Amino acid sequence: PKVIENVGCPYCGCSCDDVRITVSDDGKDILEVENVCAIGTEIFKHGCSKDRIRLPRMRQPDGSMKDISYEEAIDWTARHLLKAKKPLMYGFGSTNCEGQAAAARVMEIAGGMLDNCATICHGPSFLAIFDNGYPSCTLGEVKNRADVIVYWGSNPAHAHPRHMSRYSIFPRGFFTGKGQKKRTVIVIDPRFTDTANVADYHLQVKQGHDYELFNAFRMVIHGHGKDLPDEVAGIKKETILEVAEIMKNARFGTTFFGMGLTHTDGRNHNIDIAISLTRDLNKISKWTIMAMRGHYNIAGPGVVWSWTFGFPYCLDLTKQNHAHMNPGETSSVDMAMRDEVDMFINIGTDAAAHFPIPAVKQLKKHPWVTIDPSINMASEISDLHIPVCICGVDVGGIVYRMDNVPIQFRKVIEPPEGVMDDETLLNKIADRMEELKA
Amino acid sequence: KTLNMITQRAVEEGIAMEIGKTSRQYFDACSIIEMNEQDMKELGIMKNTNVRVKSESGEVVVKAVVGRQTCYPGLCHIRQGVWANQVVPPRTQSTGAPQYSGFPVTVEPVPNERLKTALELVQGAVGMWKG
Amino acid sequence: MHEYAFFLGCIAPNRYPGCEASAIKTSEKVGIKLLPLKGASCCPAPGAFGSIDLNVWYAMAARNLVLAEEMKKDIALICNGCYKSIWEVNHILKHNDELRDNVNEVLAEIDMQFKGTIDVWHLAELYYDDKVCGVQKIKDSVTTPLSGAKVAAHYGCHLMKPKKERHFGDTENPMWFEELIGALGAEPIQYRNKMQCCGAGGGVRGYDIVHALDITNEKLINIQEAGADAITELCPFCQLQFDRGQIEIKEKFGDVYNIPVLHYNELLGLAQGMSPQDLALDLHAIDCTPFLQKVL
Amino acid sequence: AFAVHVNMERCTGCNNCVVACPVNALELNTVNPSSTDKIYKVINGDAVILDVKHELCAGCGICVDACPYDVIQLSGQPP
Amino acid sequence: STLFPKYSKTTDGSKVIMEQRLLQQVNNLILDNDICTGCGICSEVCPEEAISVGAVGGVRRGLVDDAASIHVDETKCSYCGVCVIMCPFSALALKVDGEERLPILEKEGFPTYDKGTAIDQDKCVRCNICDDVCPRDAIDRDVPLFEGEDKEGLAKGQAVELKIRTVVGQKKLGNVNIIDEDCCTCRWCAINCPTEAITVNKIFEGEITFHAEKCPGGCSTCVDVCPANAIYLPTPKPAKDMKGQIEAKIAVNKDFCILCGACVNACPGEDIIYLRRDSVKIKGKETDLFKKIKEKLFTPRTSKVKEQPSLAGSVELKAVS
Ligand SMILES: Nc1nc2c(c(=O)[nH]1)N[C@H]1C(S)=C(S)[C@@H](COP(=O)(O)OP(=O)(O)OC[C@H]3O[C@@H](n4cnc5c(=O)[nH]c(N)nc54)[C@H](O)[C@@H]3O)O[C@H]1N2
Ligand SMILES: Nc1nc2c(c(=O)[nH]1)N[C@H]1C(S)=C(S)[C@@H](COP(=O)(O)OP(=O)(O)OC[C@H]3O[C@@H](n4cnc5c(=O)[nH]c(N)nc54)[C@H](O)[C@@H]3O)O[C@H]1N2
Ligand code: SF4
Ligand code: SF4
Ligand code: SF4
Ligand code: SF4
Ligand code: SF4
Ligand code: SF4
Ligand code: SF4
Ligand code: SF4
Ligand code: SF4
Ligand SMILES: [Mo]
Repeated sequence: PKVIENVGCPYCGCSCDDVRITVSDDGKDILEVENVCAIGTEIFKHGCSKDRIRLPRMRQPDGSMKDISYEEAIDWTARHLLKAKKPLMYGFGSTNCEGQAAAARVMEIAGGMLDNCATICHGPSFLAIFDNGYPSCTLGEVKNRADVIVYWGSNPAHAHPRHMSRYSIFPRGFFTGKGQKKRTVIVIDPRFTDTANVADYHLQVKQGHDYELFNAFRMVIHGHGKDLPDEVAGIKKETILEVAEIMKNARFGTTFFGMGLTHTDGRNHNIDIAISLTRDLNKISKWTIMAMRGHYNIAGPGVVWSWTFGFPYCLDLTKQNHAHMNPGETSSVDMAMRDEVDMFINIGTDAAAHFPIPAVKQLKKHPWVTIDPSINMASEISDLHIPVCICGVDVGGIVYRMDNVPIQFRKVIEPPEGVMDDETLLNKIADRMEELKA
Repeated sequence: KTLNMITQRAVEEGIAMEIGKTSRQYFDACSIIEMNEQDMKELGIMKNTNVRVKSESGEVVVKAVVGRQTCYPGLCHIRQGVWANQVVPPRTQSTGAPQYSGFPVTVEPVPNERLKTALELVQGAVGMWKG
Repeated sequence: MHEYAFFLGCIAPNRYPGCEASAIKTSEKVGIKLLPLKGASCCPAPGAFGSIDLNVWYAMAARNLVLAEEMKKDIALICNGCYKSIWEVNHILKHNDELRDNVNEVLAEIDMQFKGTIDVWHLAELYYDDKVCGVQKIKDSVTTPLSGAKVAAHYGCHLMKPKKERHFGDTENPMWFEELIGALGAEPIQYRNKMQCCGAGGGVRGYDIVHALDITNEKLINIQEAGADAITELCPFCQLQFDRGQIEIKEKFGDVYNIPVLHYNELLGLAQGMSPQDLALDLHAIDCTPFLQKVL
Repeated sequence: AFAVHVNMERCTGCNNCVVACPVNALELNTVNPSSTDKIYKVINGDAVILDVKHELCAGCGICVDACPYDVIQLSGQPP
Repeated sequence: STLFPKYSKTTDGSKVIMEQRLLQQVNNLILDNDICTGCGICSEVCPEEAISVGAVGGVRRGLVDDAASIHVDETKCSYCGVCVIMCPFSALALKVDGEERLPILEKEGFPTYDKGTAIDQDKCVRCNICDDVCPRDAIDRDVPLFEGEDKEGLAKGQAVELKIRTVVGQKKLGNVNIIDEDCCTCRWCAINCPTEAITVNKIFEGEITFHAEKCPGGCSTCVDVCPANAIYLPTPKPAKDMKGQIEAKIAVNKDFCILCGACVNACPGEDIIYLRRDSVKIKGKETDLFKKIKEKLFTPRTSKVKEQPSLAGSVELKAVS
């Protein structure tokens, strides 16, 4: 019955911080959680569990898995990181920004490849940002000004549940006092998703033809739109002209995109034609692209490694004094394919589940270490499983929202007696490696 | 028959993973095909029956249902997870983003065959399936 | 999540296991938790065993009741005959003192006493009650519409009759079970003499199979005339009669109906998305495939 | 004064029924707020209707039209 | 008991049919739910207090299925037909045996509304504006359809009486009228007619006021349910034109408001809307019943939040002093 305000929900890009927890009398049981979506409710319900991992656990010859002390696990990982020739550390989607700084230091000492879930998720988007730029905005800007909203290839209803009710559509802002009723929502994707149910338009496009769709829109905008064919990408020219007229007349627009663009043919060229469209619309209106980042602090590795090495993802830290970045050559999946690794470290992700199974097969040839709070597929095919605190429930810190706005997450439960957090763990690994004098 | 395919999200799927990747909720949420009613009739797939989704980079036995989110004739959909990534092709096009949406696949109605659990799928792909 | 001991008599586990499997799954999907009963047996089947000896009927039903009494839980049932045995012996021994005494000194030979502390419910009764899962909750849980199917309900006799001994209301033309089928999306149809016995009760199924089959055939004729595509039922006796007896009617007489017979729990599973293989519809004598083509 | 029913089984906690209700929007979005009572609040991930005695709803349909995966049934007949 | 006063209430498609059986005599109060507009001028007028008003916004938007705009207690209704005479948009009909039959008018016991419609065919020019602006489908224009949108009614060149040169005077091909039982006296067609050839007079007179500062924004239920589309959401100004005045949230056009009351019945706010009618315009003399009905219609009203629970399932407004 000790109600705690302003907590952070640590799952989706929304980084919602309007969460209220009613912690038990002893400060270690969560009773009721208000204002959060279900996916979040379950995160907190799992964090407040009574039967949770407390010590590392090693793979014995028999194939079972027995516990070891933290110092022994740190010794194991340090010795292996030094003995290896090009270790790969992957993850960082779900960690505080101190967890993504400590890891950068550890792999600076080691000399391996450091990488995050950007490669497999919105890294194709960054590659377009490198090409064309990122005309964007914070989310309060679309809350307080947006007149048109476009969800191109995204599905907020199931990806980011309270995105619509917090930032985009339903809130009544300052210059949008009328709320939804003066917002025009356009949703583009081949399915008739729940976002399309809520929407007012829908451009059911053939899966994979978004490049042709964007080119049609941009010819319309550039002015001689009469040269369009009868239909484009399955969309009909009159509907194209309708949506384009709405976009032109928008007082302040905003485009959101997701897997519909970053996981189909022409991974980054879809995103950069979208960005070109936004830059073209800002000739006569105000339009701001914006990427639907997935995990809470998945924009955290981007900024932290931007300030540390200058490169958001796919870091080639093997020269030990100059880093390199080329996603086609230094990314986790391509290196796993070309068996270019020597050790895989699972930190803040589920590589076993969410990688292609050929890549997982290629990777498991080498040692495999997992730093997770709870059991998952990586912790089931790893060699040792080091527990760690959960961001936002057992430990606080900074996280980075969809739009690179830092939210400060709070602590609601003390972690089980013995369990440390990743910044302490990565720092101890780095200290032990320097002790081993490499 | 060529039957283009995508792999995407669902709230029940997110809920399931945060219950736990090894839970009955996760099994129920992810082992799912959400295809079109016209395609189900034309192929010969009984609603709520196992089916063999076999692409060039694998194979998986997955329950076949119909989804509210109306897939147009010629589209498939698995909620992302163990089962979908058993069949996702690894081609990246030198970008690091595998072909997670938009790969061809053939669908074969194969009832009377069980579904493979998440642990069984992954630990057997690696060669660790003790149980 | 309400919790009930799941009695699970003889025919559902040993002839139609899909009925019990769907019972557990669908009850869990709605807010009900069905717990196994530890060492329960045949509820002394009211016809074939009550006709022989009422005292041993009382003793065995009381033993089944005191198992769940020790479990400290309320019985949940899926059979009208099991409901008769369990619920009615519970009700009789909650009020008749000399019968309590007699049953107790019979049960004292196995270190076991009846005190009358629990209640007995039919699963469909729970699905209909508003405190427990209601019709609206069933509609919410339904995910496959099952639309465009004509479905005939068979209430049975031991759930609702005699109305001076039960609490379900009118026995002449009840509509409550028709509301549960309408919740699933299937339209329930009305047929002549819908409240007729199926003919399997009282041991007639065994004593005079031709007599029992004639009683069943009267129903099957009325149902076909109405135009049903399946027959829902709340009793494994009645399901066995309507299922086997169609085959025995096809052989002893020359009548062909091919009307699938499904328990309401099996239809609820189909509505909630369970697979036909997971429901074991291959264990029925009468093929359900036309009905599956219609509703799928 | 109508009655709204929320299917808890498919409610995702999206909170677009709370934000869009025009009786909820009375407190913070009106000059000199008249009534500060609220129909819905998302407690434990599902929308709970605090309007137990059916006194504040006006059958507007803004909340039924708002929920992305239809889950709110509006009853226009006396409860 | 006794059975033959069989009271039934069936929803046959889109018509809610309320019936009273006898052996040979029936009584059918039939409400056409596609034309009802959610005003309460049928509940205020009911002599026997049977008609109540339901989920106006939801039903008028299509989000409600198990109800109509209005609920009539057919056990209390007396089948007088006062509701049918006093409904501005005829969405209620009385059928005694099988025919639309109003005994109270047959005996002249009740006045009727003087919508007073007319279109001087010596001034109308077959324009298309009056059919286009009509909020309800009440302009029956009977004109041959020329090459515009169809094959020629006569010919493009015979749309003008030409001697083949000069036009001979005037053309006026066809005939245009106003279905007098459907017009609601909004006056969109009179105010916008090019040749001032339409004569309609509003049935009600009074004033309606909108306190824009009390609308909670995204609630365009009033806009959605207004029959005469008098209400609008005032368009937000562009930048470099706002001039420090932000915007209004809602407003009305008193030229087109017909003082119906659907806006008041639909608004979920507290007192955004103030409705007061001052004079109904009738033909037919009068009655003590009609004076009572005038007194009932002419009481000022406004919205209300948190009405009483005992009447849950209907609407209750605020009595303004
Ligand atoms: N078929 C298909 N597969 C896909 C995709 C697709 O589109 N289709 N998309 C791919 C993409 S977009 C990515 S993001 C992946 C996403 O997939 P992942 O990035 O793997 O996301 P999760 O599986 O939820 O990882 C959560 C794990 O991190 C743990 N954790 C939580 N907090 C912390 C912390 O603070 N510190 C540490 N050390 N651990 C913590 C959690 O307990 C959990 O074990 O899916 C990918 N796989
Ligand atoms: N419950 C739950 N929530 C999540 C996640 C989860 O796994 N479970 N993952 C989180 C993370 S890691 C991610 S990155 C985010 C991302 O989630 P989102 O970026 O919002 O994308 P998706 O949810 O996968 O749905 C993408 C939509 O694009 C459609 N689409 C597919 N192909 C095409 C195409 O070719 N063209 C167009 N125009 N559309 C196409 C798809 O049908 C789908 O409707 O969600 C996060 N939220
Ligand atoms: S939208 Fe995402 S961050 Fe917000 S409450 Fe839901 S899961 Fe948490
Ligand atoms: S119908 Fe309108 S007033 Fe009633 S709960 Fe829904 S949004 Fe609120
Ligand atoms: S809008 Fe729908 S899904 Fe979202 S909280 Fe309300 S009822 Fe639940
Ligand atoms: S008076 Fe109004 S509410 Fe009553 S029937 Fe006529 S249009 Fe409908
Ligand atoms: S016919 Fe008369 S009594 Fe009946 S509802 Fe209409 S006005 Fe009221
Ligand atoms: S608006 Fe006037 S001139 Fe035009 S068609 Fe109508 S009545 Fe005739
Ligand atoms: S007054 Fe209004 S409703 Fe009547 S004919 Fe003119 S435009 Fe139509
Ligand atoms: S503006 Fe006039 S016509 Fe429109 S709803 Fe209000 S009172 Fe009725
Ligand atoms: S006047 Fe009523 S219907 Fe119109 S915006 Fe205000 S509350 Fe909503
Ligand atoms: Mo992601």
